[PDB]
Amino acid sequence: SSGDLPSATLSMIQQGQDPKELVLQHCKPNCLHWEQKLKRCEAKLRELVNADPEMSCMYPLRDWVTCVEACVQPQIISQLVGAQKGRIW
Amino acid sequence: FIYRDDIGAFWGIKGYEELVTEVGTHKGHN
Amino acid sequence: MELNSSAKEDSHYVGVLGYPSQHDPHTLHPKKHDSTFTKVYACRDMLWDHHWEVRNTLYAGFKGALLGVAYASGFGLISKTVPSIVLKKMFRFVRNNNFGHIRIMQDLLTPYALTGFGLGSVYYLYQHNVWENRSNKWLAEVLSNALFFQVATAVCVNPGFHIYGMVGGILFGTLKYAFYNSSFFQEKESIGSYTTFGDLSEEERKKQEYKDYIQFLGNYHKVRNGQLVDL
Amino acid sequence: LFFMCYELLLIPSFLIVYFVSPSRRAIQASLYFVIWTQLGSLLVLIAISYIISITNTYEFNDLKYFNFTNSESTIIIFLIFLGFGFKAPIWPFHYWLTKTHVEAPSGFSIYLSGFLVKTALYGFYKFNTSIFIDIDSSIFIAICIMGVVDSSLKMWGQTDLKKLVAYG
Amino acid sequence: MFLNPVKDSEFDDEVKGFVPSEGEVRFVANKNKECGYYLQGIEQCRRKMVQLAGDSSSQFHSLGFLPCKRLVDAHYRCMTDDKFGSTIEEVPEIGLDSAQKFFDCTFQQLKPMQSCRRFFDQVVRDVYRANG
Amino acid sequence: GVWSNIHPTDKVTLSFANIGRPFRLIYRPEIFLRDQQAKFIQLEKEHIEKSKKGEFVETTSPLVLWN
Amino acid sequence: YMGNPAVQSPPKEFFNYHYVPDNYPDALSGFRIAYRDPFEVQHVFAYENWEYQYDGQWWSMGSLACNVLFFCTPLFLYLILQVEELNSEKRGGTSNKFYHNNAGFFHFQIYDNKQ
Amino acid sequence: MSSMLIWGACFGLFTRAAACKASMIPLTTSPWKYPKYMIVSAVTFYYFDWYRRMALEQLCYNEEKLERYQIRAKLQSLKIGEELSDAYRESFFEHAVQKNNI
Amino acid sequence: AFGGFRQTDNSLIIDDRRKIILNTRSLNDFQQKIYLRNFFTNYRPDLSSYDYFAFKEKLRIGELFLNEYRKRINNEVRRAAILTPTSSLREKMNHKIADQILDLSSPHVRGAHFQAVRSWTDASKIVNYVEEKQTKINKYGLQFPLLGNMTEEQCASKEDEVYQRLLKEMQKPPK
Amino acid sequence: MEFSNALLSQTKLPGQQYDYKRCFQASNTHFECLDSIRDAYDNHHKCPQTYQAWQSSCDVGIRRYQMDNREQQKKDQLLYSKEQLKNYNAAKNKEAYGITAPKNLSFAF
Amino acid sequence: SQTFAHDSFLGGLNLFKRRDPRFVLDQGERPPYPIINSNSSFVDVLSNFNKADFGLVLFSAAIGFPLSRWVLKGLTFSSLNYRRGLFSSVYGGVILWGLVLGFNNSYYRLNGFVDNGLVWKRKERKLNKYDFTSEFEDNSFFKKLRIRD
Ligand SMILES: CCCCCCCCCCCCCCCCCC(=O)OC[C@H](COP(=O)(O)OCCN)OC(=O)CCCCCCCCCCCCCCCCC
Ligand SMILES: Nc1ncnc2c1ncn2[C@@H]1O[C@H](COP(=O)(O)OP(=O)(O)O)[C@@H](O)[C@H]1O
Repeated sequence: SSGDLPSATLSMIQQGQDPKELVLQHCKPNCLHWEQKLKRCEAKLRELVNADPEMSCMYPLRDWVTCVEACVQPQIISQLVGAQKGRIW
Repeated sequence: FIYRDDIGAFWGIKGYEELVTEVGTHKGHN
Repeated sequence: MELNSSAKEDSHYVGVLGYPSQHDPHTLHPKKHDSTFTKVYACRDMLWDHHWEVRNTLYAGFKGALLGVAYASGFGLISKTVPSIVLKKMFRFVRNNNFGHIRIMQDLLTPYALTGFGLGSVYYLYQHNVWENRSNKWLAEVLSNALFFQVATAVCVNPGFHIYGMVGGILFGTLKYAFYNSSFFQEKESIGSYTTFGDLSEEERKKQEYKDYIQFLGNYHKVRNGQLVDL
Repeated sequence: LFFMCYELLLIPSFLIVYFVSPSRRAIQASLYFVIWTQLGSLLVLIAISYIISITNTYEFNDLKYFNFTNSESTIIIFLIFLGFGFKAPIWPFHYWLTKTHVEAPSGFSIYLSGFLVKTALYGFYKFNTSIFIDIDSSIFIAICIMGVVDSSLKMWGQTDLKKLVAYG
Repeated sequence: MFLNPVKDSEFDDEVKGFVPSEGEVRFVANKNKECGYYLQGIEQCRRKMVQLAGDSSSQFHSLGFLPCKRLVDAHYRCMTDDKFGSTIEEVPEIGLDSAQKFFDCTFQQLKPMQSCRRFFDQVVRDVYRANG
Repeated sequence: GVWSNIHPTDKVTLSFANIGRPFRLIYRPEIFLRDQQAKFIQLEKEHIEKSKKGEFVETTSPLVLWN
Repeated sequence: YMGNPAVQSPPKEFFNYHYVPDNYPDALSGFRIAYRDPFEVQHVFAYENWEYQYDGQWWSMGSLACNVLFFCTPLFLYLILQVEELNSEKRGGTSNKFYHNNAGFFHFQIYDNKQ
Repeated sequence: MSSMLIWGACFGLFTRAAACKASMIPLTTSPWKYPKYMIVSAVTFYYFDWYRRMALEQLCYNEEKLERYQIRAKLQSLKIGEELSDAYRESFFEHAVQKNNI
Repeated sequence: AFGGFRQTDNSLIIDDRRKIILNTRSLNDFQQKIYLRNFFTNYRPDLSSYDYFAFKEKLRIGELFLNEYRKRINNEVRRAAILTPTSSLREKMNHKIADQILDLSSPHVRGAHFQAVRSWTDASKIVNYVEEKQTKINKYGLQFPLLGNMTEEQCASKEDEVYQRLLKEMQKPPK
Repeated sequence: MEFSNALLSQTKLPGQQYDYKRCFQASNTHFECLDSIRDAYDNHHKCPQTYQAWQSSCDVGIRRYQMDNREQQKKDQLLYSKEQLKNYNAAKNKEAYGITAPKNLSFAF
Repeated sequence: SQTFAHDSFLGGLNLFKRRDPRFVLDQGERPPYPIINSNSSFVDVLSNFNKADFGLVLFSAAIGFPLSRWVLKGLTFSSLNYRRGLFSSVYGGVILWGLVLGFNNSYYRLNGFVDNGLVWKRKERKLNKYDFTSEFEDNSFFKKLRIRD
């Protein structure tokens, strides 16, 4: 039986390590439109002086982080103990 | 009866534009 | 010629290459200086929202209705035999009306168009809400198509012909998984292609590829079994 | 060569049933035997084609030096089980065996039930043992047990001794 | 093979079995599937060098198995993952005895290469246990 | 016999068990390998030459080819 | 359905034994062939030629509950086997698994090398 | 066994015998056909052995030529944007620049 | 040469060793071999083919040896049933025999079961037990001829070795 | 087919013909110069006048085929030798007169 | 392997001696023998006619008679005049085919595909890496059909 056999691989999760930084790096290419929008927002905000306080790039950053973490969060969770899909469903 | 979903308001709920709320449920699936 | 291009896309590879991504926002953002007509006409971006479930269901129904109308036009209406008296009455109506052919086509295609619309909408809702979270994608597709087509043939063709409908649903699900869900004959990246990270030195990468080649030489049956003559 | 020798048992069997059988109904029985056993042979052919094409070899040790993914192993085990169960026969693929045994000559009926099905068993054993399979065999066990039950429950309703022996 | 002598025994050669760790098993299996080319190469090189310079009247008889030294060193580097030197002479002292046994069983008592693999894997296991 | 004296494998196995494989690989495996190792053999020769000079090249260390 | 207790005239049209053309007869024990009873031969070749008359007749013919149970029997067997698999998994017993513990070596197969 | 000529001679003998049996004519009919069939079959199978060896050799040479074609087709089959990718830049520049010496 | 089957799953593969990112749907035969087909299919994948054949044979002998243990304890129970009357049989049986009977039970020995479900560690422990027994019987040359095939010269040399070993062991101080 | 250098070289303009005699004269002179140099890589700039003659006389497809063949020949010459190949082919045929028994109970991988 | 000397009456037999089973050469592949006229015209080929092509025509005439008779062996319901006319037409066709073969041989000698009494200054150096035919041909009749073994 497969369960009686040794494991051929040792992922970072199985070694007690956090792959969050690497998965962030490898999911950043999935979200470049939002990153470019955030960079444009930062460049425009640095352009003007004493802008209105109701003018922040936290919303472009929120969009970029949502896009990126939509890629990093489930994947890592799929590698965690106790996240098994079930016997039947 | 339609909501943009790109303005930080999930399904028209417009109280949480200042934080990341979608990951794990709508954007991705933990 | 591609099937399900937007869903079948390696977003990471597309972003690394800089290729345009079909998942990029397809929307319009009016400024607060545009006319009211510009504001209104910019609302058409709602028709481009693939996450709008009402729009998706309506468009799936439209595609199903188009398929049903095509089937009626090519294989359905000509197959069945209309009574002669009914045909004579229809042609009399065409004679006495300025556009009677359009009315005849409306009457003939209405059952097929409605059946196609209903089947498309129900199929989209069924697949989207019941089977989009299953692990075994092929098995989910096969089972869903089998049940759906068995029910459809039990109500559209004849309830006695439901075993054949189930078998046809199994075959259609296998075909859909093979081509509509998998990138067969529609590959968007070269086989064996990869992307590099970590800023490894070229010498280190060359050493790693030499090690891989040494391991690759074990895949030859003559090399692995030591059945090579001295050349 | 294993697969080919398994495949060579059809032509002499069909020739025996077609020309040596005295009963006039044995022509249709021969046709049923050929079509059923050849569908099983086609399934086994697909499985062995997978094995040969994926790992380009012909040796069980070379198979030992290779691993099939879960989907490939599942397809292989399903195909070999269904083919060798067409030849076994298994539920619901014993109609050919019933018809042939009722209509075949007694010598072939001795040889058909006694031996060829054992060749199918040997083929299945050689194929499945050499491949690592990670799926649950409960479906195949259920098919075999259903075959046992289905065959056993039909023995009372057989007034033909040869058909009763076929169900046994 | 996977037996340790009992230090305080009532008889000469009483042994006790042990099981290596899953990490050691995984490492050794992966490296043997990645470095099995070098082992077959060592066997074939030994046979070819015996064919060529095995006779004492040959010019290359005094060189022995030196042409296979590169194969042995490459196998050592591949099995040790390039972390314990470029040559098997740089083996840690724990694996020194096992390396000597491997060299004896490979080039002095020309045993079948199964035993040689046993001894080389023993070297690798000693190194792994030292530096897991 | 005469039909199957061209390869040490039976004709049936040659016909069916070699699907989409180079006939160079099937019939002349050594030449196939040595031909695909053309650049690697030169790199190994350069590595040996530099090793005789006391310059150990780590990059081409795995390239120790016997056949 | 059941047999008719009433006395009936012997059948005039019934399936009978038919032999292949150019058939060599069976001449065991003096080659004595007796005339066959029409009712016996009719029963001999009745089940083989029996057919269902209309679609779905197989369900209600006899006992509907018994037919449903027989049809669902393979599903019942599979579900019972799944329950037993649960029991074995909870107790770490023999599972319904293809135990590949021999790594491909066959049962007492000779494994020798040629010189 | 070892001689394709003898194999062809035996093939011709048995072919003549089986043609006599199939035609229902007695054996020993048209006796000159036996040596004629032996000679024709021996020559034909000898030539086929030579031709199959020649075809195998030229097929090996054609495969040597074809390996270049498959490499240059794989480089030309790269999807747009993959030519300058890190996985194919070196090979693409080897074939586009280094292998451009006409 | 080993090949592979084209994959359909659109799942990224990240390799820390080679610092490369691959998609499962786009993998060649070697990439599939080193990524998708890299798992293990036997108890001791670190052993060669010959070594694992020996391991498998010793594991089968160990399962049969545990079954032999159970059979011997059953035979001794049968002997106790005859040599000891029921008036005092259960006390003497509960002394030592009952504990060993419960030790050699359904999980601990295969018995009549199809498969003795052992983890790789348990199989290795059983094989090591068999190897301990083999070592302790071979040090005295008991394997020939029931459990070993030896030539005449090998038998004579083994006899000399066992004679020297027996003398050395007999001339050792008691514990 | 679109990836085939040979099939693309076989294409030509209407009325385009190759003076094969002149082409092969120029090719022989240039390749004789290159082999006299005998370098690992064919530096055509070290045989200037013959390189110009070879370019003018021969067509692009002909030169491409010639360079591919020269690369293949250089690789083969660096790899093999006549007597070695003869002995190897003799041994291969002699082995083909036998069988390939499986290597049961191996010691690798 | 030796070839029949050109400009003799057996020079057409060199058409049956091929070093490789290929129909044609590659685009940039050098022909086995030096090129006399690559841009050959019809009258150039006619002027390059010689004893080899005449011998090819003679071989066609000699073998064409039994072939024409064999063709006529299937003719029935025919007068003697029609039989003679059919024989004459078939024989003339075979002789015309021999003329075509001689023309092809002359064209090949012009292009250097077959032996033309000339040799390249430096022969193409080929390593016979894959060799399934040398030992077979050295002990058989087929050494006369493959050039350079
Ligand atoms: C020690 C010995 C002493 C002496 C012993 C006694 C004398 C021995 C005499 C030996 C034989 C002498 C032969 C003389 C010349 C014969 C010429 C000949 O038959 O040529 C066959 C021909 C040559 O092939 P090749 O040259 O490669 O083709 C043209 C390439 N430029 O080949 C072809 O045409 C090949 C055609 C390939 C395509 C068709 C075949 C493959 C596909 C079909 C397979 C078969 C199916 C059935 C076909 C119909 C059969 C009738
Ligand atoms: N094959 C049969 N099918 C149905 N009923 C039968 C059958 N054989 C006998 N019976 C019943 O058993 C009884 C025995 O009748 P039997 O002795 O054969 O006729 P009789 O009394 O005229 O000699 C009959 O009355 C009949 O009802």
